[PDB]
Amino acid sequence: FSKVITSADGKAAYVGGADLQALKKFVSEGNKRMDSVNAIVSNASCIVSDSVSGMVCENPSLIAPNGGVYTNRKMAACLRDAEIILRYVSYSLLSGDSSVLEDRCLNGLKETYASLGVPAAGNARTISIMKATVIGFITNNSQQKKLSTPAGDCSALASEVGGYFDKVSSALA
Amino acid sequence: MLDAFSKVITSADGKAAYVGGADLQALKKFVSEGNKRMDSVNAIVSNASCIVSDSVSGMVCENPSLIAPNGGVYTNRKMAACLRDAEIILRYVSYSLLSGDSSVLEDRCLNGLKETYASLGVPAAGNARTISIMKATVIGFITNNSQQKKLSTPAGDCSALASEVGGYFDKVSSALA
Amino acid sequence: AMKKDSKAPCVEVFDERDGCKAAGTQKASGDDGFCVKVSMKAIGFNAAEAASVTKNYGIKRFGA
Amino acid sequence: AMKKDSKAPCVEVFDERDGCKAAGTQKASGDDGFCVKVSMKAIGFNAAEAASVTKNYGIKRFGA
Ligand SMILES: *CCC1=C(C)C(=O)N/C1=C\c1[nH]c(/C=C2\N=C(C[C@H]3NC(=O)C([C@H](*)C)=C3C)C(C)=C2CCC(=O)O)c(CCC(=O)O)c1C
Ligand SMILES: *CCC1=C(C)C(=O)N/C1=C\c1[nH]c(/C=C2\N=C(C[C@H]3NC(=O)C([C@H](*)C)=C3C)C(C)=C2CCC(=O)O)c(CCC(=O)O)c1C
Ligand SMILES: *[C@@H](C)[C@H]1/C(=C/C2=NC(=C\c3[nH]c(C[C@H]4NC(=O)C(C=C)=C4C)c(C)c3CCC(=O)O)/C(CCC(=O)O)=C2C)NC(=O)[C@@H]1C
Ligand SMILES: *[C@@H](C)[C@H]1/C(=C/C2=NC(=C\c3[nH]c(C[C@H]4NC(=O)C(C=C)=C4C)c(C)c3CCC(=O)O)/C(CCC(=O)O)=C2C)NC(=O)[C@@H]1C
Ligand SMILES: *[C@@H](C)[C@H]1/C(=C/C2=NC(=C\c3[nH]c(C[C@H]4NC(=O)C(C=C)=C4C)c(C)c3CCC(=O)O)/C(CCC(=O)O)=C2C)NC(=O)[C@@H]1C
Ligand SMILES: *[C@@H](C)[C@H]1/C(=C/C2=NC(=C\c3[nH]c(C[C@H]4NC(=O)C(C=C)=C4C)c(C)c3CCC(=O)O)/C(CCC(=O)O)=C2C)NC(=O)[C@@H]1C
Ligand SMILES: *[C@H](C)[C@H]1/C(=C/C2=NC(=C\c3[nH]c(C[C@H]4NC(=O)C(C=C)=C4C)c(C)c3CCC(=O)O)/C(CCC(=O)O)=C2C)NC(=O)[C@@H]1C
Ligand SMILES: *[C@H](C)[C@H]1/C(=C/C2=NC(=C\c3[nH]c(C[C@H]4NC(=O)C(C=C)=C4C)c(C)c3CCC(=O)O)/C(CCC(=O)O)=C2C)NC(=O)[C@@H]1C
Repeated sequence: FSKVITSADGKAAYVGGADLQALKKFVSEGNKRMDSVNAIVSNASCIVSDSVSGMVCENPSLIAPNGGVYTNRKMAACLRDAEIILRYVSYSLLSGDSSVLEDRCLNGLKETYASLGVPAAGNARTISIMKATVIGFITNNSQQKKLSTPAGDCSALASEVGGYFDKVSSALA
Repeated sequence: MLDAFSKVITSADGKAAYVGGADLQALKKFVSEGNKRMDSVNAIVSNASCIVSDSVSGMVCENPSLIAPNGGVYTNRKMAACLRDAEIILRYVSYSLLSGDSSVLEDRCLNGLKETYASLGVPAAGNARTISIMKATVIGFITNNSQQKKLSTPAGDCSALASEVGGYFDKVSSALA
Repeated sequence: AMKKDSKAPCVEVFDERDGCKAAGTQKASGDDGFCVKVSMKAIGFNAAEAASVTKNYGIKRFGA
Repeated sequence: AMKKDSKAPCVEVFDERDGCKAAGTQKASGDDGFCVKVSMKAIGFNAAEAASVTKNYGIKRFGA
């Protein structure tokens, strides 16, 4: 899928059939891996909104004047960024590596946030809730909704996706 | 009644039409409680997915035979078709509330719908319960009786608009009974 | 008549009194922040949501 | 480099082993029911969701 990342229109690429069978032989736990990716993207809205909501409820000064997500414009920008990050993490889990996340999402991002005054403590908490939420889904610890997968253990993939979130946290700290 | 969007309903492609500014100010005079009515329509459409999914889920949890073999929403295809229909219905109700009448709902959504469902074996008891839950959910939003999400409106009374939208749901229920 | 084509009126309500404007989005006339948009679109099947309801219907949500 | 264009990989995962097929959706070779699609899309601002989070952030949801 690398050409999707670098193409000018980002038009969709599709892999199925034998190409997808082959791809599932280069990464670990290919079927659980696709269920894990599916769990992230299928729930992207609620993951993002629960995570940004929690960063605010733990620090409501963030929606007061001078606050990081004061006004709808800034709240919407923050929700957008949380989704962007989440999606780069989903693509890292699909591909089994973080090179695109680091190159296209993280490189220069802390500098951008420092220039804008986007608060690092708030970003840290949004990322830690997104991580906890995704790991919760992948390990059957989500309480309202469960995944439609065969029952089993996905702890290795939870550790792997946790590491991708940790790369975000580390870069933005 | 507000007729500005009539041409959207009848056009070949359904391309969007828009009204703002002084045109919209004048349009709102042709329906009661224009501002609260836009807020009510916004509450429906902004929450369309959760309204539909909570309503179909309740249908099923009260009558789980609906997802067993020979059931109305057995297989993902049937469940998806039912969630789609619930959204279609909710959207025609939202347009009824925007325009202050149910003529388009009756003509383009309800006229023929009972007979179609009879031909397909879509159970009436299940449709009745999805509709009554959607009605309750929408009324709950409009009357500050939603627990997980509150609206961002000025505080006040919207009981007349809740009664009006309840009537539009009742037309659906009556047509599909 | 119900035309069996899945097409339904999609109403969108805008309140941009906060002055936050997106490029390319002025489609009617006005500067008070309000707009109503209606289109007629085919409502699609959502396999992902159908899977979730089939799995999760027995869980009470939203304090219902 | 982060390009400041809001574009992110949009991944979509398909499992159509139940045999339900939608017209015109075959976009790659394959007959076992599985497909992954990836596109690069600008992630949009969502004013309605921003409004909701501003109002509702203090409501615990989803048994958290
Ligand atoms: C859109 C989701 C939502 C948010 C967000 C919110 O704040 N309220 C929301 C939904 C909502 N639901 C209802 C009412 C009902 N929902 C159900 C379905 C669930 N009940 C079950 O037994 C079940 C299976 C286990 C469900 C799934 C039902 C039955 C109702 C009651 C319908 C009735 O006849 O009155 C409301 C209305 C307010 C309320 O709490 O009742 C709302 C706002
Ligand atoms: C995507 C929505 C969702 C469904 C559906 C589901 O079943 N679970 C879901 C989300 C989810 N959230 C968490 C964990 C947390 N959520 C929050 C924010 C809320 N807590 C607040 O105090 C607050 C303001 C009042 C909220 C909004 C937080 C803080 C967490 C914990 C994060 C942590 O560091 O552990 C999960 C993970 C499992 C769990 O229930 O804890 C999930 C799946
Ligand atoms: C943690 C992720 C989950 C969990 C996931 C499991 N999935 C298992 C088997 C499995 N899943 C799929 C579908 C998947 N593969 C694809 O190619 C695509 C689409 C591109 C998807 C959505 C398949 C085909 C399989 C193999 C079994 C089958 O044919 O259905 C699984 C069993 C163990 C294993 O096969 O590795 C598990 C445990 N299960 C959980 O309880 C957590 C929440
Ligand atoms: C039940 C529906 C709600 C409730 C709604 C109220 N809205 C009130 C006033 C109001 N709302 C708007 C925005 C609306 N008008 C538009 O044209 C559009 C977009 C096209 C929108 C979204 C305006 C401009 C106003 C009037 C200014 C004001 O009073 O703030 C309102 C006050 C009573 C009234 O004006 O008739 C109410 C009660 N309030 C609730 O508590 C429930 C949940
Ligand atoms: C039957 C009505 C089902 C239903 C199926 C749908 N699939 C939709 C989009 C879609 N499905 C695939 C996977 C398929 N195409 C392939 O090339 C391969 C393997 C080689 C398979 C397994 C793809 C790639 C797509 C997207 C096509 C595109 O990118 O243009 C779909 C449309 C969703 C929409 O219109 O928004 C449907 C309705 N959906 C259901 O709910 C029932 C259970
Ligand atoms: C600033 C970044 C805001 C934000 C604004 C957005 N508005 C979006 C779409 C949109 N807004 C209107 C209303 C506007 N157009 C008019 O003609 C009039 C009155 C005459 C007004 C008040 C419309 C009609 C539209 C749709 C445009 C169309 O149908 O082509 C929008 C795009 C969302 C998307 O692309 O998916 C944005 C970002 N959004 C935010 O979160 C901050 C608070
Ligand atoms: C949410 C958890 C945060 C929060 C986020 C904000 N980001 C704001 C502006 C902004 N964000 C980016 C990075 C974004 N663009 C990309 O292209 C990619 C990856 C490919 C990402 C992750 C940029 C470049 C910008 C400015 C330019 C633009 O929006 O196009 C923002 C507005 C800040 C301001 O204007 O002062 C916010 C509020 N803010 C918070 O407080 C929490 C911690
Ligand atoms: C959900 C609460 C129900 C349920 C709904 C089902 N409807 C099914 C097929 C279907 N629905 C319609 C009406 C729909 N199409 C429109 O154009 C309009 C309004 C403009 C509406 C409201 C049609 C025409 C059809 C058949 C053709 C099609 O889908 O394009 C359906 C599949 C039935 C089957 O194949 O056996 C279901 C499951 N089913 C339930 O059990 C609950 C009560």
